[PDB]
Amino acid sequence: EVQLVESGGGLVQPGGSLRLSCAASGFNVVDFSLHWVRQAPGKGLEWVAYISSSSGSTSYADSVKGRFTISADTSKNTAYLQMNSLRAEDTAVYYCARWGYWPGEPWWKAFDYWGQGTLVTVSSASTKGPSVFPLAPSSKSTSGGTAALGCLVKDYFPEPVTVSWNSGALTSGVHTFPAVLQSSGLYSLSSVVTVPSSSLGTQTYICNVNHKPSNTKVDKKVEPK
Amino acid sequence: DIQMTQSPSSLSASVGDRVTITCRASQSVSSAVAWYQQKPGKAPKLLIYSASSLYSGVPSRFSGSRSGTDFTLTISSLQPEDFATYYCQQYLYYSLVTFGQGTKVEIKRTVAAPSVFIFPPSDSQLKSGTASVVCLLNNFYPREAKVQWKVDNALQSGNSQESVTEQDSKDSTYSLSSTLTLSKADYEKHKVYACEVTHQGLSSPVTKSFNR
Amino acid sequence: QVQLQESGGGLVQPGGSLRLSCAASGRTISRYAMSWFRQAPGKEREFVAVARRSGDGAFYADSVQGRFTVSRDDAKNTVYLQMNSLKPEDTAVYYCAIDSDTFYSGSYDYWGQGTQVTVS
Amino acid sequence: REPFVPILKESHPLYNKVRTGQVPNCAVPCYQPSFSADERTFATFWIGLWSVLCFISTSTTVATFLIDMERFRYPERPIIFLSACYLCVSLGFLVRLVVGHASVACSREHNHIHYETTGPALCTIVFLLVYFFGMASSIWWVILSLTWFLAAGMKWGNEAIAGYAQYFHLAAWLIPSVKSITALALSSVDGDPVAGICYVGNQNLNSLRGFVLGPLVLYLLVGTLFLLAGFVSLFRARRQLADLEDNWETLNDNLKVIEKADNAAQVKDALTKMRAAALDAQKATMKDFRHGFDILVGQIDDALKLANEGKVKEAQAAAEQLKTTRNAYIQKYLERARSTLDKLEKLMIRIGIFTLLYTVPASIVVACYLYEQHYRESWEAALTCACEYWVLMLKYFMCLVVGITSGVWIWSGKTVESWRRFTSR
Repeated sequence: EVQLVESGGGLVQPGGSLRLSCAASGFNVVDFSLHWVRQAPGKGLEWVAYISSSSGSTSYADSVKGRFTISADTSKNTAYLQMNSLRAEDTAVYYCARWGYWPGEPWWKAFDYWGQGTLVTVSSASTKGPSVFPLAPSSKSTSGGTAALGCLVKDYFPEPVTVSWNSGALTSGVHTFPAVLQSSGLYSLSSVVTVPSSSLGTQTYICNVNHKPSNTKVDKKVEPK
Repeated sequence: DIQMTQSPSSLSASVGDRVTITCRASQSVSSAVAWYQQKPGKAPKLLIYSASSLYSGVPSRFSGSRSGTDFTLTISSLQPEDFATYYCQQYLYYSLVTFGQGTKVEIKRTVAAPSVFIFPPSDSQLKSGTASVVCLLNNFYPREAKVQWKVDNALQSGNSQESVTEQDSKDSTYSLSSTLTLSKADYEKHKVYACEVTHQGLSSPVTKSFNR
Repeated sequence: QVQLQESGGGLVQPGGSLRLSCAASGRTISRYAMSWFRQAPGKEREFVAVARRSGDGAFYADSVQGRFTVSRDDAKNTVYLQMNSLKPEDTAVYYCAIDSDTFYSGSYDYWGQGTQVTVS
Repeated sequence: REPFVPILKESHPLYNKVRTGQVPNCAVPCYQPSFSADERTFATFWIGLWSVLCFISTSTTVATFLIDMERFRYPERPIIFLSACYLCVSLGFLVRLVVGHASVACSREHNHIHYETTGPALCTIVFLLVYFFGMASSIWWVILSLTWFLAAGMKWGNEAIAGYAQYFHLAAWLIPSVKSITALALSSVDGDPVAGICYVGNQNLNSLRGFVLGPLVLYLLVGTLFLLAGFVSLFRARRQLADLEDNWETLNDNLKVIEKADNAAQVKDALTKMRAAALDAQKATMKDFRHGFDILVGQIDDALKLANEGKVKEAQAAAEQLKTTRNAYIQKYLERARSTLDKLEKLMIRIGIFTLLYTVPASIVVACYLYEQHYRESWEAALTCACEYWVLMLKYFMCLVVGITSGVWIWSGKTVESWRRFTSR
């Protein structure tokens, strides 16, 4: 089989520069062209650049002209994409793809053997820990049937944070939302469980947060008012 | 240069049904278009290449066809695996490859109305000078709901933020959450807060409210 | 600037059938979506069914799924609720209802004055 | 109803088991007096008028073939035999008009009509000619439609027409011979009023089904299927030639547009349409005539990247180089692609219109039979008390129409002058 791998992801300052390395294992790259395909988060795919080192035929999309450049030595069987001055849109996931020359069948096949790609972000604010706040139900917020009890985490960076509900003991309709880009360059996330009645079981529930870039472990306590 | 338009941009379909996703090229490409499946999280996969020919390995419920410049993938039987996103992608020269918008296929589910809970600002966010209210819409179908923030008919815009979860693993339903962020000073203005919600499974807007 | 009307009626029977209709008036439908509501004493305004516009599908509630079926005619702008297996717990006035927004937000305004379908 | 021969029983023959009119012997008189009667006074010359014409228009025509000694050949070969059949079909009615109705099918010795196979040969003559040649004519038509489909959809060539036709011409004769000899052994032959002929079906509807209702449906159906298959193949070929021509002209004209325009943008904007059209024409396509398309698209592949990389006249020269490869492959294959369809369209349309014209009379014949069986159903049991002349005279006429088409299909002054100079001596 043939296999691909991307490397070089992560976070940079705006106006930075970076190199992504696509390595192809199996097939050699004199006989097959490499392309780079970008997916911005929550969007469709879009096209960036290609190279095909049988002749050297590097093109670029219009958004990346004057900013992106490429190389592809076939002795190391790999390819290199250099980006400079990262506009904050260019935060995305990048993929490296394969395409065969004219004529014959391998041109008629489009991109088939995709690497899984890596994520880069135009990081602008320093990483820090979140603030945790309770969301207690009102005494008038359904005093009988269901009852909604939640925890709010706000102002944190970078992306991955985890919240555990009593360190694993609850699964009755636990909801945890996708984080959203706060307008001040940070992140904010919300989680809520829908614990039914019996005065919320009168158990002082704890939201345990974990954010390993800040290695914090707040175990906040929620209770109805 | 050329534009690729993909029309049935969100499809609700039951298990074992028949779905058709079309695609239209702006110019006249020849028989040179492909259909890709991307599942959320992973890299995409080839599914159909050269308009109608099948790639090796994929199951044979999928099919493709061309009528002039209008291309169409059809799945005759909706397998319970094939819930993902399908992208239409032409190719012509190497530097002209453009992709469609991508359509999402979804589980058909019987319509239920949201349950709406409004949570006030905390007793800690007031000390930090920024107070945020949230409104939680829970367990409904389909996605298309309209939240509305009225600080006594002060219909905000730009101070709200909203986020849905994905389709639920069990009974397959969504949960939206809207959020309003405010200063310490602008918080206690007016005295009544309410979020007013509508949805296609709601005869009347539901108002959930509390007084400051 | 619109008004929407329905048809049908009658004192039906335990287990009967009907083909309820709502014909548009003063306006076409093809940009909107149309939903068929109910009105039973005990818990009125309840949901039954919704049909979109583009052939992308149509949804129903839990208690009426399968036993009802919504069809749509954009040329005559009339929407037909096929009513099968009419169990007698369906004693309800029926409403035709319409969204003001094409983005399916459920912003419903106009009702008409009901089809009186009561099952004994 | 009393003038329908209630002749007294002579014990035998047939006076005990004919069952006509639900009685032992009340049957049919010689003319047809109860649906038109005196209108037969017209009809006595009506079928005469057409018949002589339906001799003359084909009488020369097969002789015209014997002038040429097979000039026109295999895709027009069954025209000759189909034309030949009507000569004898007309000749039977010529025998009728040289003898008369009152002696060839009227019973000489028992005053009703002729039934069964007669001992002294008289009725059997005209029956043999009309039935055998008739059915054989329709068989020659359906194998002509077979030839039409084999030349249109398969285009197998005249030698491949010849190899099958050497079997199929002697295969065609057998089926009418088979049905004729089974009719003759069954001896269901009988006269027909307002005709003078000797055909079948006047005795019973089941005989009519057994000879003429069934096969006339069958042969018509299996001719029409082949005809429509050939026509839809023709239209498919026509539309694919049209779009390949469209690809060629949008290739050539746009290449010329590239040749006389400038700047770095519209050159790529035109060359992409060039690549689109070249791919579309290569998909239709032979191996060198597809390999030329391959090396053409590869030449455009050489062209386009210099336009991407800011070279305009290098793209111009790259574009100019195409002409030779256009000429040496694409042009010389488009010529034969156009010429084959033009040679088909200019001639096989002129042959297939004979089929299109022929199909209508056969259908009107089987419709006339299907109404005459209902009419006989209406009248047969109708006796004692209680408590459409033009459809009759049309049927023998529209059987004879096709022969005079061979007097107009052979209309060509060149070969008529060839006949005159050949025969003058």
